[PDB]
This record gives sequence, C-alpha cells and structure tokens, in this order.
Amino acid sequence: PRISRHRNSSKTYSTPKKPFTKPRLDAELKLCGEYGLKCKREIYRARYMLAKIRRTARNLLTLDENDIKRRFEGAALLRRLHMLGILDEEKDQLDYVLGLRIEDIFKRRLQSVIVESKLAKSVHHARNMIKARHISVGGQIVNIPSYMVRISNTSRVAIADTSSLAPNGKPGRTKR
Amino acid sequence: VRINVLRDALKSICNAQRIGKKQVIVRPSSKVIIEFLQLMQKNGYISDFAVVDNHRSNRIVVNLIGRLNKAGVISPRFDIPANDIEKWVVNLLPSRLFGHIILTTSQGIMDHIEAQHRQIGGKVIGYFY
Amino acid sequence: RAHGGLTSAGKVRKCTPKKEKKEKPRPPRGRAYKRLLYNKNFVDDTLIHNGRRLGPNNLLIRQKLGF
Amino acid sequence: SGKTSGLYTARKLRTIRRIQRWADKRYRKAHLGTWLKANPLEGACMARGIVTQKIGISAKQPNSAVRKAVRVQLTKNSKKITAFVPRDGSLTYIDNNDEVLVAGFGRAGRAVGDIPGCRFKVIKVAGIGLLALFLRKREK
Amino acid sequence: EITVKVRKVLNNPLLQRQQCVVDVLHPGCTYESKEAIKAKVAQQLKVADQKNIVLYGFKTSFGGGHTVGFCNAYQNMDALMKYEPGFRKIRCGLIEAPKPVSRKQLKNLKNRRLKK
RNA sequence: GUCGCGGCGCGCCGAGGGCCCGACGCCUGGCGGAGAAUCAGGGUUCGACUCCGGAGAGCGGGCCUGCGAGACGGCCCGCACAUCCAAGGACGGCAGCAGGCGCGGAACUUGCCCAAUGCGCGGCGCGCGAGGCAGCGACGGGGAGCGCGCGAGCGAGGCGGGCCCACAGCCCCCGCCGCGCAGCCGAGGGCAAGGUCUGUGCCAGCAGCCGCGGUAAUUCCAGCUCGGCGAGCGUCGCGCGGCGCUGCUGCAGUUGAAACGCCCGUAGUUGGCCCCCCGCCGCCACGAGGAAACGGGAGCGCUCCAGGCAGGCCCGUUGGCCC
Repeated sequence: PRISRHRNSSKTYSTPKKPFTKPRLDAELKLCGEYGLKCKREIYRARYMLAKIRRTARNLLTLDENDIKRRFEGAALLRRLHMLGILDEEKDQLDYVLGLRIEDIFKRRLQSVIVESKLAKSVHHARNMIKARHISVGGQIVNIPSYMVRISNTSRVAIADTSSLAPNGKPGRTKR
Repeated sequence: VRINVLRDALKSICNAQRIGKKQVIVRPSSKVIIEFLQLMQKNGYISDFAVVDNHRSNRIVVNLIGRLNKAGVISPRFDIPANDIEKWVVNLLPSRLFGHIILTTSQGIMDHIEAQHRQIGGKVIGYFY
Repeated sequence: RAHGGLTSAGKVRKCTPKKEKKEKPRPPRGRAYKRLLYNKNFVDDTLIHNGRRLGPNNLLIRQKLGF
Repeated sequence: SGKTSGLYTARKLRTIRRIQRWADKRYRKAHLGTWLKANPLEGACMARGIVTQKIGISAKQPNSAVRKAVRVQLTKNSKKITAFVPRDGSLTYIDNNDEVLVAGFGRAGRAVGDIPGCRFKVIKVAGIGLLALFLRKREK
Repeated sequence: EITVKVRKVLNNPLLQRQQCVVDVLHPGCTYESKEAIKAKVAQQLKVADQKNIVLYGFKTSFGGGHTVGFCNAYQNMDALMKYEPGFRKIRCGLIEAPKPVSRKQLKNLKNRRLKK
C-alpha cells in the first residue's frame, strides 16, 4: 500500500568511531581547505566509498585469479575507477586499487576539474561559479559541484553556453 | 582412561622437542596416529617413525628433526564446510602460506591445501605447524 | 545558616552583573568557514605559530588577535 | 573444568548458557521483566506528572549542597518519583502540583551524581522545557 | 532552433496511429510552446494532417533543453476521437469538457438513490 | 457424519498413550516466517505495518444465501455498552478512509480523482476513502547555500509564460525582477578547545565517570576568546557493538566470585587398539526442484545524488547472476 514505502534509501556517510582525534581532525580541515569541501559529512561520503571499493578488491583477493566471479567483478571494478579517471589506466590490478585515497575522489569533483582548467582559479571560486551554473559539462549545465566527471568529459567541461564568458546575453554585473 | 590417543602422543612429541630430544617413545599406537605421523614426515616436520609392534596396542619410536613448532588435536572432530576450511586455517594456523591443518575425508586423510584443491569438506583430525 | 536550601533559589544567577555582548560581524558560514579556519592554522602559521604552534586559545596568541 | 565439549553434548551447552546467562546483573535487569513491572518510567522515555512537593535533597559527601528537587506522582502508574529540577534556580519556575514531564537521569534507573535517591530528573514544566525557561528562550 | 527529428516512431495499426519519441534541440531560451512545435512535428511525422498529431508528456531537462515527448499522430481524426484519453483531448479542444460533479456529490446522490 | 480421511460424534471392546532426549502443568507488555538492527569471525537482538501465510472483526454462540463465508460495511440470539423516540416502539458495531474522544512521552487532511496501477460488471464506461494525487510532515535519507570577486556573479525568492497534471500544483525550462539567509553542545581530564577578566564563596550550581565550588573556581553565573559538529545540534529510553564482563570459537573457581564434606550410583555424556574393500549409519561433496522485494552485483549520467530498471539510433536492447 503506497509504493512510496517501496522506494529505498541508503547511508552513504560514515562518522568516525573515535570522534575527537586532534591529528585526524586537523588533516580533515586541510582537506576541507584544499579541496573546497563544505562540511566533514562531504568527506565522509568519499571515505565510505573508498573503503567499500578497496574492500571489494580485498574480497576479490581471497578469490583465485580468473575465477568466474573474480574475473567478472574484477573487470567491472577496475573499469569504473579508470572510467571515472580515479585509478591508473594501465595498472588494472586489485593491488593498485588498494592504494587509492580520498584525494582521487576529490579530484573527480567538477569544481576540482575547473581549477585545473584555470576557469575559476580557486576551488572556492569554482564552487561559487558552479552554484551560478556558469560551468557546463558538454552541453549539460551543472548547479551541483560534485558532478564526478568521467575521464572523457574533462574535454567537454567548459564555461556555460548561457551568458558568462563569450556571453549568450548579459551576465552578472553587465546585466546589473 | 585414554579417550584421545593422537593428542596424548602429539603432546609428547612437542614436549620432547622442548627438551631437544630427537627420539620419543609413544606408548599408544593407532592408524590415525600412523597417518598423522606420515603426513608430518612428508612435510618434513618429523623424520622416520619406527613402530615397535607388540602383541597389544603397539608403541611408536619417532626420530625428530627438530623442525616442528607445535602439533594439536581438535576435540570433538568437528564437521568443516569445504568453503569454511579457510576460516579454520586463519585462526588455528599462523599465516596462510605456512602450517598444515590435517583433515579426514571420504577420499582419505588429507592436507587442508589438498582439500581446497578438490573442494571436499570433512572432519579435522588435528593441526601441525 | 549555611544550608540555605529552597530559600537560596536563584542566588548566584540573580546576584551576577550583566556584561553586554560586544557587537561582532558574522563568520563566513559555508565551506568558506572551513577555508578561513584553514587559513588560521595550516596557511599563515603566524596566528597560531609564534615561532611554533602554541594552540588555538593560548594567552600569548590572544592580543595578537587584539584579544 | 572440561566445559562439556562432546559432539553429542549440545543440549548441555545450550542449557548451561540459558541458566548462567541470568547471573549477569545487566542481563538480569534487561530480561527478567522485574524492571519493566517496577519501573516508574515503565518502558517510557518520559512521563507526565503532578509535583507532590518541592523539597531539596542534601548532597552526598564530599559535595555539600541542597540540590532542589520535586517529589512527583506519575499519571500513568500513580507511583511517586523524586525528580531533580536542573540548572540554577529552576525550582522557582515550578509551582506545587504543576504539570511536569520527567526523564531518567541517564544511568538507566541508577542515581546520577551526589543527589541521593534521584533515579530521574525534571525535563519540562507545564508544557515548557526547563532549559527553555532557564535560557529565557521560552518563558513560563 | 526546432530540431524535432522524431525518434522511436511506431505505427500502431490497432489504434490507426504512429506514436513517436520527440527531441527538440533548442539552445538558450525555451522552445515556443507545444502547439508551435506541433507544426514542425507534423512535417517530420509526414502524416500531413495537423489535427491527429498531439504530444503526451513534455519535460525540459536541467540547463540545456533536449525535451523528450511522445507525439501520437493518427491516420484518421476519427480514429483519434475513438481512441484518445479524454483529458488530453479535452485540453486540445478536439472534444469539449462536460464539467462533472465533485465525485463526492456522485457518492452522496448514489447513497440517497440507494435509499429509494 | 462430512467434500473427504480420521475419536470426527456414537455404541461396543480392551488397556493404553505420554515423560530428566524435561512430559504434563503454568506463564508470555507471545502473530509467524520473507526479513530488520548491530557488526572481523562466531554471535546477539528484533520480528505491529509493505510480501506471504495465519487469525479476528465489542464479546460469546448459532445460521441461511452462495461455487465458495460458520461472512459481521449479511442475518439471528445470549451478554455488555449505546442511539432515534411522539414512550407505543424502533435501530447499532471506523482492528475501511478522513475526523472525534479516552489514554499514552508519542503519531497526519471530516482533502481531491478514478486518468493511469489494478479489480468488479457485459465488447463498446462507469463503480472503487482499493490505488493515485495534493495537504500536514526535522521518523529519517540524499543533494546543494549563507559567498565570491576587485567588483565578477547568481539561487532563494517574486511576476507572467512554456510545460506538467483527472485538474491543480511542485520541479525544471524561459524572459523580467532579482531580499545569502545558522545554529546547538562544550574548553580540568577521559575528549577537540583559554597557566584571560567577572560575580559567588561547600552557597548557588556544575558534574554520564573521576571530580569542581569552604573568599585568588582551568569545573559554577556572566563577558571574552576558542573548539566540535553542522541546518542541524543537544537530551532521555532501548537494541547491538564495546564486553573473550556469557566464553562453540573463547571465561574463570589455591589466595579477587566460585570443586558439592565424603562415597556408591541410574539416566545422561564420554568411551584403548583392532578386520581395508558391503550393509545401514551419521559425515562430506555434487546435483534437482521449490515467488519476488531484500542483501550483494552486471549494465545505465536522475544536471550530481539518495534514486530507478531504465535506456538507446539497440544481446531477439536490457533488466544477467547469486542469495
């Protein structure tokens, strides 16, 4: 009754068992300053998924090389990480997946890919620009700063076709 | 009286190795002890074992090469799913690479590695590393 | 008359003087707050590091913030 | 002790656990059902109540103070609770026989701190939380 | 630009129609309405009768507009009148809308008529 | 007798049937499983509600109709507790949906429609408080904000559209107008953050715990600073982990809690070796068959996501496969 009940949801963010550790806390502030993260919840989502992917590689470790399940899952797990551009394309092995750190997940951010493209020359300005949707991924305007661009779309990401740089109309201060 | 004979003998073998004695006399002898000793001799943790046959239970004289850390019995002889034999090794044996859990299978008494090689579960006689 | 009890209800809360809040500007709530806390510690290393870091609330570190 | 370990001794192992699992005071409190029947807050986070009287309790030594408290009769079980009103001077906010919500001190039915005999403490008075009254966020 | 190429065309002999996916690649400002888009839709459909074409479901995507809609184009207007959900046909004026009761009013009258 | 087997009812004839491998009796703030929570492994805990199967429609009975109900939005009666009333009589049943009340710490609109999703009725469309849709809605889950720039620029909003929709709406897309907008616990430790000024003086208070306060409080009442989390933060109850402090893995008993004072003993449990070669065991592997959701997982850009099984110029497009 009410298929709204049938819709599901998941916990994507994991809090530290030890809440107050001064060395870990300060490092999280560095990550938050360097990658322009909003709150430590932001970091938790990335930390959780790094853990699960590495855990999947460890589950595959206890399987024999080329096991029907090991080969099928192994191909897919490696494929998604280099498909997103997170893991070294050439390695494609479980051991290389084990070394991945949340910095890779932070690098996939659309707001991160802008500071490398020199569009906003500031993670905090990239965040600001994405909020005004002045950056478009290949014909898709994005208001969300964690688009997680797949490797191919780095060429596509550019200033939006809507008024901004090379403007469609009047943007911002010229408009106002 | 003696309900487990393997355990009593293996404890003696470990006790002799502690005081650095090569030759041990095991007072009770059994086919399971015989097979357990044969597997250890193959893996070279023990040397030649000579059974002095008597008109009773039999005694075994075992020459030790000084290369066994520890042996043991699992009582009762549990039933192990072939899939979960790894869990038994992870806890009882140190390191996946070194150490032998000795099993019994309808095919025969066999090594945990051999049990994995044909994926057949069984009962654990004991363990040696 | 040391116990006081129900007759001493209130007491130090009622006796206390009221010192006013000093008017302050808002903080940059947002990732910006994380950005500015980072510029307080890891970037600059002057506000906390008098030669070496002294801790966020050290008395020497105060007054260098005008406090 | 051999801890009965035979392949056919699985009723003995089960029996021993069920009988000796009752020795633990915490498992006993949790699964005996004695707490549920005897709890003034029986399986409830909190309960409504009238203040029997406003009486301070002298604190256990070394600490020396009269911690103002209110005796409270519960609507649900008609049992009398001694509830410590918290913060400073908050007893004044309460009047005798006012509506009061009371929650446990946080030690799960055990007394917290120097207050003697205080399994619970006052959270709200006549619809207004005592902190809200204390901070003046919401007045009486 | 009204780039309505029209995809996933399916002729339905049963309903005497040819329903089809529709994509409008318009940059910047919104496409100017469903009915104006319909004139181009008929040309791409090649049905050649303006009345039997109608698009159910239009959504403009976030940022760039690549709206996907499903135009029902029929061989005959009378096939459209025999087989069209009344509410959509009410919106297009093909059929008029005899306004009903409150559904509750039908229930209240039903209860009294049952009482007879 | 029943649709039918049966102590299922009846006569008759015997003397059984159960049990320390716990019967019977009693109790249960006992629906059961699919599942859920927590988590190395093993465990533990919970099964109101989605799916399934049961069981009931205030409480007992008893019934006809029917293909099927011991039906309660059928009837009949006993028992409560009601309502209409002209006092003669009549007539009940929200463990349907809103809504009232009682109670409890605790829980939504007397809201709108059959158009899907089904079903009822018959080839030509209506019925459905099933269901959908909106309202309330910090149960909770997820995505963005409160800036940034030297002056760059929105979205939150507003106003008309487009479109959506049973109609509304909301989203999104357009043009214009453009109002960024934070808290809640703490700093003696555990446990992150003041060898600052006020008050107070074992008082008031604080403090899960150890502790602070007795006139110079790092612990209170304030100011100031600073910390942690974050549109959430605190508080209380409970489950799990912690806790190998329940111990199968895996606990202890000389002295911290704990070998019965001693011995025989029935059940129970445990039983040296020894026969290769089959027979039944147990045991282990391998099948077969038995719903999904769910957990995992392939494939996939909901603008990102929590999602969903979609999508795309297509495996016979997919939605495998495991549980």
